[PDB]
Amino acid sequence: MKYMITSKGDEKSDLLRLNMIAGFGEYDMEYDDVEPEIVISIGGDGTFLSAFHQYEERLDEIAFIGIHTGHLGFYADWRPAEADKLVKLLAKGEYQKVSYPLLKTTVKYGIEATYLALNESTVKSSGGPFVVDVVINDIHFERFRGDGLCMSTPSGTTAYNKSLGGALMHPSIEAMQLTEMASINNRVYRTIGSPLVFPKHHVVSLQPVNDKDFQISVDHLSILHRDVQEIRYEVSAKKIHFARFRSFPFWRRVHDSFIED
Amino acid sequence: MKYMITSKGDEKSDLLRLNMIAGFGEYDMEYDDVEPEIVISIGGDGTFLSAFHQYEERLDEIAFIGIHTGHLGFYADWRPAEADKLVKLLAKGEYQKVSYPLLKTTVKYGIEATYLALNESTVKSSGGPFVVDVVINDIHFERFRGDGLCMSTPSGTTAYNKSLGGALMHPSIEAMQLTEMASINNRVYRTIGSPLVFPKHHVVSLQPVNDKDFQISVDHLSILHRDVQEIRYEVSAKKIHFARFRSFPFWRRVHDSFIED
Amino acid sequence: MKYMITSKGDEKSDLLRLNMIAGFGEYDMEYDDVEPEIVISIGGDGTFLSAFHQYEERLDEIAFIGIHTGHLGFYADWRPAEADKLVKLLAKGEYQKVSYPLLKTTVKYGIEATYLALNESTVKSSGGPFVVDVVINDIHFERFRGDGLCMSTPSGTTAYNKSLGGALMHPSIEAMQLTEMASINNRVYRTIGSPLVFPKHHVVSLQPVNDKDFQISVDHLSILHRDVQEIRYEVSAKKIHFARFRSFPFWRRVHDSFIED
Amino acid sequence: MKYMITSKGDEKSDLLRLNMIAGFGEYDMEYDDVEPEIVISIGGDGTFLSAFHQYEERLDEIAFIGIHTGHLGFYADWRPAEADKLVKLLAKGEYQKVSYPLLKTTVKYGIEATYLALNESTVKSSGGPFVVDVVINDIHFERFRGDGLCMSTPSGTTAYNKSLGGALMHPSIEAMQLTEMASINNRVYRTIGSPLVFPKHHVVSLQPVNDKDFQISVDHLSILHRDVQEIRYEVSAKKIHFARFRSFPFWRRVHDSFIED
Ligand SMILES: Nc1ncnc2c1ncn2[C@@H]1O[C@H](COCC#Cc2nc3c(N)ncnc3n2[C@@H]2O[C@H](CNS34(O)(O)CN3C4)[C@@H](O)[C@H]2O)[C@@H](O)[C@H]1O
Ligand SMILES: Nc1ncnc2c1ncn2[C@@H]1O[C@H](COCC#Cc2nc3c(N)ncnc3n2[C@@H]2O[C@H](CNS34(O)(O)CN3C4)[C@@H](O)[C@H]2O)[C@@H](O)[C@H]1O
Ligand SMILES: Nc1ncnc2c1ncn2[C@@H]1O[C@H](COCC#Cc2nc3c(N)ncnc3n2[C@@H]2O[C@H](CNS34(O)(O)CN3C4)[C@@H](O)[C@H]2O)[C@@H](O)[C@H]1O
Ligand SMILES: Nc1ncnc2c1ncn2[C@@H]1O[C@H](COCC#Cc2nc3c(N)ncnc3n2[C@@H]2O[C@H](CNS34(O)(O)CN3C4)[C@@H](O)[C@H]2O)[C@@H](O)[C@H]1O
Repeated sequence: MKYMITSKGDEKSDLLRLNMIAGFGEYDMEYDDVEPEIVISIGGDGTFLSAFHQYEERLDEIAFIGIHTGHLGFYADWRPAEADKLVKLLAKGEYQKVSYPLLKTTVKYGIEATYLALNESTVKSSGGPFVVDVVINDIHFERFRGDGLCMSTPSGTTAYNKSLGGALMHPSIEAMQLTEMASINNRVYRTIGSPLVFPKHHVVSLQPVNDKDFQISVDHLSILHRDVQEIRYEVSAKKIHFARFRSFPFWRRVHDSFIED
Repeated sequence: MKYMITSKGDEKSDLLRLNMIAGFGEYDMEYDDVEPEIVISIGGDGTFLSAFHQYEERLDEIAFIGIHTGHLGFYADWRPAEADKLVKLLAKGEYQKVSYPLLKTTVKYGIEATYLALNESTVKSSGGPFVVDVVINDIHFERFRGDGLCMSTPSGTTAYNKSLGGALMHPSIEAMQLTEMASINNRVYRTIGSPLVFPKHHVVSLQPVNDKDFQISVDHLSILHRDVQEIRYEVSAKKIHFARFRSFPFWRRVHDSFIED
Repeated sequence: MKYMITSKGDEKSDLLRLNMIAGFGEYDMEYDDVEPEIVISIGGDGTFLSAFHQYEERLDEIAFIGIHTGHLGFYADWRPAEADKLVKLLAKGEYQKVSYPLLKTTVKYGIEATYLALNESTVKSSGGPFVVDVVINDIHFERFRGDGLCMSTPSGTTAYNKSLGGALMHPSIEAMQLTEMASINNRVYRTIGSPLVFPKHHVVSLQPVNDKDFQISVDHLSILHRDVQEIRYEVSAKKIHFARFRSFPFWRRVHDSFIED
Repeated sequence: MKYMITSKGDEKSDLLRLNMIAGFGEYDMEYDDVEPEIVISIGGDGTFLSAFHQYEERLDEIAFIGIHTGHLGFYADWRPAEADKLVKLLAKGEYQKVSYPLLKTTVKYGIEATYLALNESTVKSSGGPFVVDVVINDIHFERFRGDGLCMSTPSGTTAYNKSLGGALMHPSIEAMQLTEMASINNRVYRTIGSPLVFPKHHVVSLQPVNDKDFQISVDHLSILHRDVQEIRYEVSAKKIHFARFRSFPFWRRVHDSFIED
């Protein structure tokens, strides 16, 4: 079965990668980083995010696995010590796959670009004050004034979304969540304040009021977009697929990362 | 078609009720408060909540409609001025129904009681410190120390849940949301802090650590339960059905209640 | 020098107390629990709070010391292992005293009671909805609707106040801080949301709107007051005095209790 | 008496300025924008902030007055309609002055710059992750990871500080308040979370961990500083002085701006 392995690139991760490749050499496994069916990420969540984006055009054909040699490792299911066990289990395969929802971002300009996010997409201004009209299914909902906004996938809810006061949501829920960054609320300016959770097929559109340049982030990447007419958020029809070899429930994953381990 | 009408019981609501009954008298409509098919609530959200609980054994057979003569009226779809229009539309009927999810609470004792909630169920102690173990699908998630906990339905997310920092969630999502009330967090005591959103079939169990007496609220009602072994939360298989005669989207409803109207 | 020792009353705390008394027996120290000059509390912060309230009529004549045999021990400056060192240092004395500000609560009835708080005073309703008008120096500031309110001293800011989202304030600042418990905010009801910090000589008055019965807590104690006309908060002219034998800065105390130790 | 007038520069503000100058022409008043004793700002709070910074070297010799022709106008004490009344009152003078505290920011480099703030000073990274060690009076308090930090004066507490969850503090308190922007908190990273309120003479030092370039804002102005060794916050010994002609208490000012007016 075709596979590839990304590494965070420190000594520990590179050696683990070389050892797994050698172990894979003893099975019917072909290393192919053009059309892998299995993508193994060795590092932290940042390494995993880069792996996802390296293959976002073949998400339907790929199952991902994370090994944590980083610090927190939320998308990670394996410690390095279980690597040979994972080689052996991946060989002979017949594992189960689980799918998490993704967020689609569309950026339209004056005179379209689309992005897929595993954690979140955020919008801030390019220096000046950030002011957008928030339009939900063509209904004008609020005029947001503040630092910015964050639209999170379910598995992203434990990331930036959490730091912004968002809810943690189980990834079996096909939804996206919008959180505020430092909104202004006085006699003159009013936002909802609360995080908002949207189902599939709801469309959230941000429309500039004055300045039309924004800093748009998708996961680890942040780009200055100029002459923006609209930013559009919706739950993607695409999903990321994980190879799972044992039970590691999301809420236990949350417990292990935030409560104690 | 069998119907009944509850009133908040002030002069304005009673007269509106008498006028609608008289208007219904001109159609094939039978006033029946034992087995109504249509339940009209005239008042505020508290009146609507009481109407729901008055008929929680026949939720499958009933479509609800709220008229607001109260203050905020979140479950309300009609102003009093549209009552005769509603009489006429309900007559000839063939409206569409929409369903919102409900929360099931199970309270087990030493030596079972179940409740259905349209807004939320909360737990506090009976005086002493509130300490429970939070168990999610049999996995020990956290030991909660604080004032109490709140488990909200989707349509309840705009109520107590919102004041506790919870997310607002569209009611097409079959989920429940757990929020903390004033948790303690120091070197010794740790909670997740964040609201948690659970899908159908997930079970959240609260288990006492020391004191076993709790004040349990379901919507407007609050009961002291003694000798509690477990409180169990799950998304109910039952749903509340609304009669809808025009589009009034949830997010517009949220806008009208919190942003401006 | 006259002294007394309170104990949490578990085996560890009682024995430590008996050993310190025996050690004090070797100096010019007289055990007197009617008019002590030194009050030693052996336990946790709850034990310390009870010690403070046991002698709140002689705060001017007393210096307090806390020894932690409890769990967190925020008012504690000594581990049990340093008890004999403390006996010896207290003997020969000439320590320095530090003073923390206190909160005065006045409860007036239809047809006056005053309380002193080291941590905080809170107000909730006696069952029904909690609604009070908040009056600051005779200026009507807001109508608060919600679960309740909390007025904290500086040293209390790390306690209930912290769980309610309040700021942590250094106790050299003569101030009190008001935090909200789960306020309602919609089109119809509005509160400031933010914690408020008041200086000396500012008076914050809570005035009932409908129900006049409230559950008023002062530190560990909670009393049902009936027929309340007004609850009045002000920074007390009285201060609690600590005996300090070494530097243990407040911000280090905060670090040790919340960050790591 | 020497005076000058700044304008927001829209038609309404320029004409009001020309009319006040003409009215001042009828008294013993000399227009002098080099060494004014009175500085009148006509606009919003942004105009007032620019006026303050235009004369921050002569704060001891100047009393400020704000007239609001902008939107919210928190530092404003006059509506345009009261301008001639203000001309007349300023003439004959003998008003009272009130002083608000200020924040001093010191930025030290490898191989010193100081700033004065009326609202706040904030720090963010120059692109990469923001990580600083927070040192309070030479005691290492926490390692902050997140979007940034905000240090607010008392009168600044109603501004950015409020949006970040900070407490509102009366400006008679000589203090500064530190709030977090989106801190990370998991098993590995821990911050205090809560706003911190510091008295005079306490020094809060931010020390870089990896990246040494930061975006530092003081009130309306934001500068990229490179090769930073330390950012130092302390309550300034300098104060801003306001000319007050009538009672407009801070808490009423807060009420008028956030509750209703
Ligand atoms: N202010 C902020 N607060 C909180 N998160 C923020 C903030 N700004 C940006 N992010 C996040 O960064 C991500 C990019 O980096 C890779 C990742 C991830 C990551 N995913 C998750 C996840 N699903 N659940 C739990 N933890 C996660 N992580 C953990 O997030 C930490 C982030 N490293 S970080 O340096 O803290 C400021 N960070 C650059 C690590 O622990 C990592 O394990 C973006 O997708 C934002 O979600
Ligand atoms: N601290 C709290 N903060 C916020 N809500 C709280 C708190 N405590 C209890 N509740 C709530 O009360 C309900 C019982 O009363 C009837 C209802 C309702 C109600 N449903 C909703 C809803 N789905 N969406 C928006 N607003 C709603 N309302 C509005 O809630 C106000 C409540 N009246 S109230 O007096 O405020 C303290 N209240 C007794 C009214 O405006 C009403 O229209 C419980 O089911 C709790 O959800
Ligand atoms: N929801 C709440 N969240 C947070 N605190 C709450 C809440 N409700 C009430 N309180 C508090 O309880 C106090 C009475 O008890 C004694 C004390 C104290 C105490 N003082 C402090 C302090 N200055 N700084 C840091 N920690 C403190 N402590 C620590 O507070 C814990 C409290 N034990 S507790 O059981 O948690 C719900 N608690 C009864 C212990 O760790 C103790 O060391 C009241 O004066 C409220 O301030
Ligand atoms: N995310 C944020 N949330 C909240 N405030 C933020 C945020 N970012 C920056 N600031 C603030 O901006 C200031 C610079 O501008 C001038 C000012 C002021 C200003 N002072 C105050 C004050 N003492 N009390 C109450 N309101 C104030 N104002 C009101 O602040 C609004 C700000 N205009 S704004 O565009 O909102 C994002 N703003 C550029 C206006 O209403 C104004 O009247 C900085 O000193 C930050 O304090």
